[PDB]
Amino acid sequence: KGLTPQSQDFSEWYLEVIQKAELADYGPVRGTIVVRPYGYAIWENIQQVLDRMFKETGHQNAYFPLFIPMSFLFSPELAVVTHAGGEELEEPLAVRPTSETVIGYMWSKWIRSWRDLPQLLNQWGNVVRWEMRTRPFLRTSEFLWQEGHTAHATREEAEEEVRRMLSIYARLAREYAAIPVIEGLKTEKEKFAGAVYTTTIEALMKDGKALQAGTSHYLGENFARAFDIKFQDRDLQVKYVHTTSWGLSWRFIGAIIMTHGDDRGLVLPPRLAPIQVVIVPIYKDESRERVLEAAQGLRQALLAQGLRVHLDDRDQHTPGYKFHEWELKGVPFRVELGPKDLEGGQAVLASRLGGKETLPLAALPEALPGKLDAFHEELYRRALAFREDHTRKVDTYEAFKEAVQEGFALAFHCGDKACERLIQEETTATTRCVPFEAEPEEGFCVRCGRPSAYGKRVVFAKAY
Amino acid sequence: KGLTPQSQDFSEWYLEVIQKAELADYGPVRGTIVVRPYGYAIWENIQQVLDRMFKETGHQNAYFPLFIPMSFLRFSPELAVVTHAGGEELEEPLAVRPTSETVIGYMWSKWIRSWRDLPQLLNQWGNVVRWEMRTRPFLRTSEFLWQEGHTAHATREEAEEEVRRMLSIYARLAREYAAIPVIEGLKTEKEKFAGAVYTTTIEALMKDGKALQAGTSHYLGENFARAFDIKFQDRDLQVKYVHTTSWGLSWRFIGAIIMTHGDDRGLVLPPRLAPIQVVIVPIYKDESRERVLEAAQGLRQALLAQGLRVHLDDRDQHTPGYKFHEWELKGVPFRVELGPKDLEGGQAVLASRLGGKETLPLAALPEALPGKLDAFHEELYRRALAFREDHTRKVDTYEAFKEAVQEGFALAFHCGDKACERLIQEETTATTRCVPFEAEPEEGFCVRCGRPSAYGKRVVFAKAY
RNA sequence: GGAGUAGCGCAGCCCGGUAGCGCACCUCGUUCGGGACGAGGGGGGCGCUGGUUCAGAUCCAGUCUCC
Ligand SMILES: Nc1ncnc2c1ncn2[C@@H]1O[C@H](COP(=O)(O)OP(=O)(O)OP(=O)(O)O)[C@@H](O)[C@H]1O
Ligand SMILES: Nc1ncnc2c1ncn2[C@@H]1O[C@H](COP(=O)(O)OP(=O)(O)OP(=O)(O)O)[C@@H](O)[C@H]1O
Ligand SMILES: [Zn+2]
Ligand SMILES: [Zn+2]
Repeated sequence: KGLTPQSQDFSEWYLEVIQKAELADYGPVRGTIVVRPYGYAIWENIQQVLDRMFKETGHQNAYFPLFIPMSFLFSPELAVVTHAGGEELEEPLAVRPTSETVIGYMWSKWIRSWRDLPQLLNQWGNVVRWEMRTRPFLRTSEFLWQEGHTAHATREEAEEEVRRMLSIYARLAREYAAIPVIEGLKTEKEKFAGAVYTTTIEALMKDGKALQAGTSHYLGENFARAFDIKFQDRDLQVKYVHTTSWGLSWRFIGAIIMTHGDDRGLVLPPRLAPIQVVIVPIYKDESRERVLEAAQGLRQALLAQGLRVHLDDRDQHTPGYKFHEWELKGVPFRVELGPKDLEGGQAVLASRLGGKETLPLAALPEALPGKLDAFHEELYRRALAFREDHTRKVDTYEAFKEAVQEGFALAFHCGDKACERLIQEETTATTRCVPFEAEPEEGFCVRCGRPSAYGKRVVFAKAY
Repeated sequence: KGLTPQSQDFSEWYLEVIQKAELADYGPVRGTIVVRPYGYAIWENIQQVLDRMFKETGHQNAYFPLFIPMSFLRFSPELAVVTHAGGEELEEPLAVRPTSETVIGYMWSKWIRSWRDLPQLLNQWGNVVRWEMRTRPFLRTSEFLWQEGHTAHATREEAEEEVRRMLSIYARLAREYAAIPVIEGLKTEKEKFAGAVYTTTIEALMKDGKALQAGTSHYLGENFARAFDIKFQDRDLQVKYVHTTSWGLSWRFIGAIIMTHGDDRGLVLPPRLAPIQVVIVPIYKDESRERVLEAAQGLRQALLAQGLRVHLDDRDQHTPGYKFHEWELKGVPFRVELGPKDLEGGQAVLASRLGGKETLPLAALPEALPGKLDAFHEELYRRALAFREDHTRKVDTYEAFKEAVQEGFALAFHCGDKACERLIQEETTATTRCVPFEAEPEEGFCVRCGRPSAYGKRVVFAKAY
């Protein structure tokens, strides 16, 4: 057996690594998947981090209904309940594709004065956006995510919120997933329908395609107006609130897999990996007892350092087999504990990134955290390298067509949907975002030639 | 203040306290609710506790699909059905999961091959839909959050041990965290889970006398294994079906918390699951608003340092007496009253939602609270116990029975026949709560039909939620 | 033009005989420092619907499905 190399067929690589690492499996219903323990463990760590962040910024979790009145909101990407309770529903119900509406409805009745603001809500849950074609974590009918919703008195506080969150998403990606990203602004064609504008963080997968890791929307008074959400300000004036919306789904897991995965399988970032150190004991019948005891002692010492450790006791498998399994599963470090090692009060530390090294057993606990960090740092620097190595400034549409086969294309655009739409029908590439810290440039649209829009180059790429 | 007293109309008391304490609100769709922050905070603490307990017992969370193939369930009333999706009409209509046994079975069928593949120790935190067009927050709603565990074993014994391991967890959650007393027992054939061999449960008594099923744990034998073809080759070369179990606890547990300890002043939350354990209320006047608030702010840090979940109520817009009532309504166990005066004397007033009032040095507080919170929990539980005892009654005649099922628990003898049981329910509207595990050995005659007593002990009866 | 046969990958159909092989899985022993070895085993009735036949993955007719 093996594993289709990325260069041969990335899509297959992806699908197989997901299956073999037991991250997920396919559900009986088309477009639906089953997230197995190891994969779900990753999602939990993401929840934990984001949740802490959201909390430190005054948000509070709540839980709104799965079912939304159709009238609020048959659209294609919508699953509809029509039968329920045996009889046929008066009005057909939609399975939430997002929660803005229902929350708006409730906000309408909860918000009265400026004392009811700001509204800082977050909800962890599932949503359904129909798709009969499957692709684990990247595009599925049902999927888990976190969707935040806030309501403000002023348009300024709202926008500061929109940014605050995108930065959180970015911190999650950079300091925890070691996934580099571009903080930017979607174009009119690419933004959220009901939003005024949409901010996003874009990542580059090892296959060159781009991925939207998370979005943060400024909704202005669209929903306030649509759902009548007003309040009496301090100046005794009854005005409309300004709402924002932000969300990150398990697609972020897909990003992790496609940003660091190699031909041996997964490579999970230390800060989010279910298992950080996997201990693989190595023995013969006469060594087993004493060797396993050491392993368990080591397991304790590591658990104490607050590390996430796993001891692979499975006796039905050989050391070499295990070495592979865990490399497949992306565990950052492996500790090989054999009789020779045990004899010399040492052990071997093999890094998923590459290399083995011998160290004494007692030193191991204190030394792993730092090594784990160094591990993180490396992963990130390599991803960075990869990104730069695949981002390119295109001036001639011919250069553009070439660069969007490799990765990011930094071109100019007229800011015309019609043109944008054409570039996609042609090269399939799309607008990823108008980067915020992007250098100021003025030129002419790469495909139609009309004066450059956005006063800076737009990030283009074939995306997921 | 207009909180309908429990004795006047419990149902209204319940509904209003939920509204006023901002635990939840009604959603636009019939039977659906919205869990507001404060209420959801409670659910989160429950998750936290249960999950640590599930984890220490080797379970692992996973996430299975919301949509289940109708054929798997073979439209049954309690189901919500998707028929339209993607614009076109579905080939086969999809059911919104009312529970996950089936889909997990399907998956288990393909994952399990060897005994080395068992046990399967799975748990899933999520939502499920069981249609109901009539609403009652946390007690009975169309959609609701819960935790549903599923395990697969090689032997029936390991499976049954799992079934009791979990019910005990549920019971520990109720007793050591919710301070809600409960009876660990076994449902009767009429009252068990359809697909289960047998059903274990924990039963609680609400302040209105009605009973509530806080959590269940089922032994499914080989029903699903067989239904979904879940076999494996054992150490003995023999191929066989696995033995699966199932257990679940929903946010109905919140309803239990509300109805077990709630009083006419409103909620009374058990300290171990309360989102706010201590509320600081600074009392002052402009010429002291600076020093009081300074101390209050300081005490806040001192308390957070202790890991205590505290909330400071600065709200200058409101009067002390107003805040006092709000926090008694929302159930906060303790209140610290920090006044202009007592700060120079260095003392403060600690007031417990249970009638305690004491003065203590601000310095002693941080350290003293933890133990007090414990003493609190104990008392909550003590009272609930007392209530239940005062509302449980051994009956030997069907007249006494009818009387006792108006007050609470009725400990009657039964024949063991579903027919009689369904009769007792048609007449008295009472049902079987459970056949207690630790009940005292007793033989007698069915409280209604006269025939010799089954179970070898008294069955717990009651009007239930 | 091919192909739907065990979880996965395949052969068997021409010249009908009651289903086979690799991987995986179960047993036992030997192994164990980079995916072990031997022997012994378990699991499907061949996409679906007809038909011919003593007998049908195999022959005939037809239908569905992926390239
Ligand atoms: N089908 C899907 N499967 C998984 N995650 C998704 C899916 N669609 C969107 N997401 C995630 O949900 C987040 C918020 O949803 P949003 O509506 O902003 O995205 P979207 O426009 O649906 O994205 P795309 O169309 O690129 O999938 C996205 O940033 C992404 O992480
Ligand atoms: N409609 C509901 N709303 C909230 N929680 C519920 C609801 N139905 C059941 N639960 C919770 O889910 C747990 C497991 O559900 P299960 O299918 O065993 O219940 P059930 O037999 O339908 O309940 P009951 O006996 O109360 O009708 C119950 O112990 C309870 O805590
Ligand atoms: Zn153009
Ligand atoms: Zn009887």
